[PDB]
Amino acid sequence: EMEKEFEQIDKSGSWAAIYQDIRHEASDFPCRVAKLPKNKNRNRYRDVSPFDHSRIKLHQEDNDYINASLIKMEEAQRSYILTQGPLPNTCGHFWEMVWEQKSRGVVMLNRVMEKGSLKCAQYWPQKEEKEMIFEDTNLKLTLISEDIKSYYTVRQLELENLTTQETREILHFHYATWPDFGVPESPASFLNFLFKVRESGSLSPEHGPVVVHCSAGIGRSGTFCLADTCLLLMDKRKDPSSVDIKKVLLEMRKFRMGLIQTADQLRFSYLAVIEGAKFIMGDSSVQDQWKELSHEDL
Ligand code: VO4
Repeated sequence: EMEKEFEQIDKSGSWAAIYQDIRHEASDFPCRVAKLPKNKNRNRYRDVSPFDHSRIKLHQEDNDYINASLIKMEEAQRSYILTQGPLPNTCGHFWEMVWEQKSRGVVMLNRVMEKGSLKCAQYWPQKEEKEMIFEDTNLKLTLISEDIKSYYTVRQLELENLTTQETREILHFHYATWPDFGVPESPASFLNFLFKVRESGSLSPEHGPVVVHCSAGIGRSGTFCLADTCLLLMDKRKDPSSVDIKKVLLEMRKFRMGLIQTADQLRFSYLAVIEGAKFIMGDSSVQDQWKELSHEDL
């Protein structure tokens, strides 16, 4: 039915109008804390802020602000934290948030440099022997191993609370070939990456919410979460026709502004959910076809 609607929209060439309708209906809640003068240098983009009601609060008396929202999908029973690419002065806040929220995975959908500009601080160590200490939040971060594929890398990190010496394993899923304001190369390569995150346990309810970010934390991040939530919803009663993609995105936009930034990203979301429904509906072989079609080797 999403498939019926998909074709009816393609036929009439009206993705822009559909997408603008979602823009017009989306929630509008206050972001008063994000706009305090003291938080000016904690925001990467003037027009991308967390709503107060859903923002993540750091557990520090000084300044609890970080540009991060909790997307709590009640019916699907999955939460995500969406956040901007950490700034040079907010890398400590970012890992503090990971620690306090008990996150087991970080999904990064951007590169540090995109189209000639620095979109994200280098907030994790690229070399085992060069670990990072964030003095402001008393955390230590060490690269343990990397699994490098053609278009994405998985990193095993060890995060240590220096105050208590507890250590945690964090999995880092880094999508290297998803252009800003763009789409993945194929449904297959997006779904292949999504299922790699699923298979790591990082999305289990035994863990804190997965942290998803790109540069702004709304476009690519929104696309990733919408696809995942829609597949989970349809997985609950094995009923693809019960999933209203636009309704789900609107429900997500109650927790963070601007989720999915272009009409083609919306269109891609439909493609990914439609293709992923094959797996949800009992065809497990399709998962290996995605791995093949994604060309992840070399
Ligand atoms: O860095 V994003 O523009 O895909 O929110």
